[PDB]
Amino acid sequence: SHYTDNRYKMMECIKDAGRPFYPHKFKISMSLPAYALKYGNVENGYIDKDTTLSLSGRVTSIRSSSSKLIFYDIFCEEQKVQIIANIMEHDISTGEFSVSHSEIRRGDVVGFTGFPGKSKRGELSLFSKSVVLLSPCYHMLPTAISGLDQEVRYRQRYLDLMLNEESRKVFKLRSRAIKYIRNYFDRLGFLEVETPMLNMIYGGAAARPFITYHNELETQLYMRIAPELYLKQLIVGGLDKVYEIGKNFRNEGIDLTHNPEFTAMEFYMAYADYYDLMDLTEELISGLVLEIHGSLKIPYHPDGPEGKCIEIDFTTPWKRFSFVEEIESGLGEKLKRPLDSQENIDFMVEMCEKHEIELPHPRTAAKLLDKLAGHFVETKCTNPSFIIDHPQTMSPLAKWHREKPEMTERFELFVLGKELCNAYTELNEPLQQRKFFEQQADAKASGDVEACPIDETFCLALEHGLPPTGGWGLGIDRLIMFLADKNNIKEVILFPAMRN
Amino acid sequence: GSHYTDNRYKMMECIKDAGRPFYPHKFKISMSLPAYALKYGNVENGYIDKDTTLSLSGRVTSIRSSSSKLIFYDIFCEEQKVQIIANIMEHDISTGEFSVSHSEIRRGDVVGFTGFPGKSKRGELSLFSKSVVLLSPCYHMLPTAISGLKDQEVRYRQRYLDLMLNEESRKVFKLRSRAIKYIRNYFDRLGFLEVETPMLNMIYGGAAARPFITYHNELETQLYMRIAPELYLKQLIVGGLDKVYEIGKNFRNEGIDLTHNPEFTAMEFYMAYADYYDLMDLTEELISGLVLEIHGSLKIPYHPDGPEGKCIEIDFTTPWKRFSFVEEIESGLGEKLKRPLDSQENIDFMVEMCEKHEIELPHPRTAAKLLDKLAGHFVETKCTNPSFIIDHPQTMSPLAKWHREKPEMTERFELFVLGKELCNAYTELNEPLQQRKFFEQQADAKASGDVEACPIDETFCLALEHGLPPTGGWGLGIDRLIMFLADKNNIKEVILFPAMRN
Ligand SMILES: C[C@H]1CCC[C@H](C[C@H]2Cc3cc(O)cc(O)c3C(=O)O2)O1
Ligand SMILES: C[C@H]1CCC[C@H](C[C@H]2Cc3cc(O)cc(O)c3C(=O)O2)O1
Ligand SMILES: N[C@@H](CCCC[NH3+])C(=O)O
Ligand SMILES: N[C@@H](CCCC[NH3+])C(=O)O
Repeated sequence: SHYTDNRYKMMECIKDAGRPFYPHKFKISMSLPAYALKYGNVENGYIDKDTTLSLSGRVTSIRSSSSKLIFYDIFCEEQKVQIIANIMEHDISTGEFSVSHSEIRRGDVVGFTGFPGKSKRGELSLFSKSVVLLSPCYHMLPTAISGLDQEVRYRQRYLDLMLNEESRKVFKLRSRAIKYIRNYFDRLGFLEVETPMLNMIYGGAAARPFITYHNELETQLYMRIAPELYLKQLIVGGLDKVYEIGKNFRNEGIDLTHNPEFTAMEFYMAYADYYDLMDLTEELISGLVLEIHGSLKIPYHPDGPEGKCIEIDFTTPWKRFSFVEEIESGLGEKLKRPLDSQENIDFMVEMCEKHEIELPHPRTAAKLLDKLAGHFVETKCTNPSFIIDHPQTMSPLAKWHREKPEMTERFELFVLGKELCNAYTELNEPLQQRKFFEQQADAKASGDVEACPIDETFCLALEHGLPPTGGWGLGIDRLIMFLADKNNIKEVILFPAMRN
Repeated sequence: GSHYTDNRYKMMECIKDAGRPFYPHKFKISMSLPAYALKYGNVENGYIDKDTTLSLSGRVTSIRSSSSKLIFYDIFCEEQKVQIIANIMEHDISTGEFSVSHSEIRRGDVVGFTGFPGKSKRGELSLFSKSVVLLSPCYHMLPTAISGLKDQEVRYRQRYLDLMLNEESRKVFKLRSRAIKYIRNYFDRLGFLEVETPMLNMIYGGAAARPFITYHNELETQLYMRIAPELYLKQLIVGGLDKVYEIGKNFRNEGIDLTHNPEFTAMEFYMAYADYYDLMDLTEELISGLVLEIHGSLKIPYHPDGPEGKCIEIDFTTPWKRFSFVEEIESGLGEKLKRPLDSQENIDFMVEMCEKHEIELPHPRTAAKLLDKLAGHFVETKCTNPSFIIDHPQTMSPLAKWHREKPEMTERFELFVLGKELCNAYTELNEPLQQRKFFEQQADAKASGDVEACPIDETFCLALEHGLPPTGGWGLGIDRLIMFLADKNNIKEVILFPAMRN
């Protein structure tokens, strides 16, 4: 607009007039919090002309009460400080009073020097002697996010962070929560590792990958969909307890709970099974909730702050729902065995139509089972609840159930119908594992884009002996959503993927 | 030529069909092997507590026998070895015949044992076992050490073998964890906030590197993997977060060698109201303190040619030498560069200089790439101890603020150690007019064939138009820092799964 062109013209006039133009360094006397923590309990009207302090922040308010007085609010590091600029106090060596202040606009980052104290009304203030424009804002900013549509908050995240305290709070909470989680596992003697995000062969999750290419090696590559296959090789290597926190990359759908890159944690624990992992998940998550909120019952608004509120209860232990048993309890009928037979496939198709459940493609036993548990089970998980004992056909890297035929020692954690955790007793028998890979390879051949190719390097690693192991993954972003009561993953990711 | 793996598959089939233990789901250990040694490592020779039954587990590193009645194992777990003494008179027959139980065990198997704690008469910390369980067999005949491998490339391609046999490799990755924690703590204590910015970018930028290209099908849009987080991190300072850092992977689609892996771990931080003078001071305090933490002093060994070859000492005592970019080139040439540095007269001059001193000519022959080539020849070669090369020309520093005293230069530094780049930092450019102009010049170089030059990023220019406060920013190559702390001359030693050819 004209505001931007005029600002560029102003800065040109300032550069040519020998006046301060983007100064390289401004030495602040102290932070704005610190200034408030030192002078916040002074008597009203107190000043100290024996002390000169330099302060800086972004201008949020300019009010010229008269020709001799200008009131500024600056803001920085979560603290507001008022500046009172009296013409009688102005340092004429920096320019005439009207000139110096004529160059300051709301939104500018600026520095003031002056004397500390509080005003007569009692508001913490600096009684400024000069003003330095450090970095002008070339755009007319709104007062609050109300003056922006609200997808600007996602596409220009600096504007959300500059005007909206609620958003700064979410990302501070995100860091506090990841700190808590690392500590939890560091205390247990885990070793944090990093495994490749560029893979020759992708695997470890049910997802379509991103495809790329390395020009000097002349080979196609994939971004990792999960670190699982590498992490387990470190247990073969004897590291005993490892974890990784980083990005996965999945090339599929974007919605309220899906962003193409998302932060995941995986850990592998030699000699655990999935029963140890349940106890561990409850201890980790209830403790973090308690740490963050001060109690285990926390509000959650699925439709935003003026919509209905749900109170999620994280009190332990959590409800277990057996995968197949609860589907058959919803159906009033038993699935057909073997679970992956054509008869069962047909029966599940028929039940999905009967219960108005969108059919998947292909109509693999695994995808159909997913649809039925999406309908009959994932809908009962308002409080954190474990969905346990997933069928083998949908769990190619999960070890078989020691007692239930066709099942595995797997669990998923759901909160308010949304997946948070996925874990199992790790499959460590190479023969079965190869066969489950081949069934995956054939499903990919039959239209399952989310099916992974065989990874011979992983089979060879299992042939060197994976000790009995429990492994586990957590979608960190979705965890932040519950901890910060957002219902859109875009709220808990700084620069989410936006359509252009 | 190796029936060992076939027979082991056959052995395990027999076991499965005979109803014998076959890959038990859960083996509950009484304690870890390190806890065991802590509890019992000081008992007398010949001590045995037959009132205490314990379950231990580890990988078998050794099987020896004196009779058909007495078998000696060594098991290893969590950095500790414990001897298992299996006497037939103690053998629990409900688990099977003694000879049958132990003929299923091979060196390399993950196995559990149950028995009585104590020490052999010769004084070895031992469990006197009553049973053995095969938890996870090893189908391959293992070497005793990484010396028994066919090639040492096996250590990178099958890193589980390296970790299994070689304490030295295990120590490297513990040192890597320890150093990263130290670094996080240093910045957490300064009030920094850790952030995560996108590794999928619609527009790559923030470094001189060639990107990987990809595609998101639902968005139907081409994407780049990030070469650096710098342009998103600076937006967060515009945002007012004041002090941010990010520790994560960068992806660069270029050459692989001793100091370059296509993905590597970098740290970037941005500090409102710092300049590069502040950043040099912080670099010195952070890096020297970390070095002291690991090594107990500031003078540490390095073997650029291996552990039996020559050993040099790297001196981290502060303050570190400063080399001025253009001056040090000119002292090594014996004459001055032409001004402006980016003029055709100076491009031509610099071509004459690379040919005279037999410096491999860059392509394309941009002023920046020519100047980089001279610096790498005349300046980086002097950086044995940690040293700052400072005040880089603007033509090679599109995101660095102009130098407050030296025309054509910027307020930038790179940290070199043993001639390898460890850090890159500058007073950040926050003036949108010039930033746009240097962006257009980068697109001009990218057009002449400079695969390192980045295209203009309009989202970032618009961010700077909202006011980036004076700021200092900084990047650290963490893999290369570990190379120096751990004394490795190959980046493959400090990355668990490095990129390997076919
Ligand atoms: C690592 C796993 C553990 C299971 C919960 C969670 C699932 C995961 C699925 C997923 C897929 C995808 O394409 C994009 C996403 O943001 C997510 C996510 O947040 O969560 O993460
Ligand atoms: C973030 C930066 C700051 C300067 C040091 C270091 C440079 C970086 C260059 C680089 C390029 C590349 O293609 C592969 C690599 O492993 C590296 C590396 O380790 O170091 O990291
Ligand atoms: N790879 C799994 C997480 C770990 C499952 C247990 N090994 C996922 O992406 O969902
Ligand atoms: N982006 C730089 C590091 C930060 C430079 C200061 N902004 C690099 O990758 O080398």
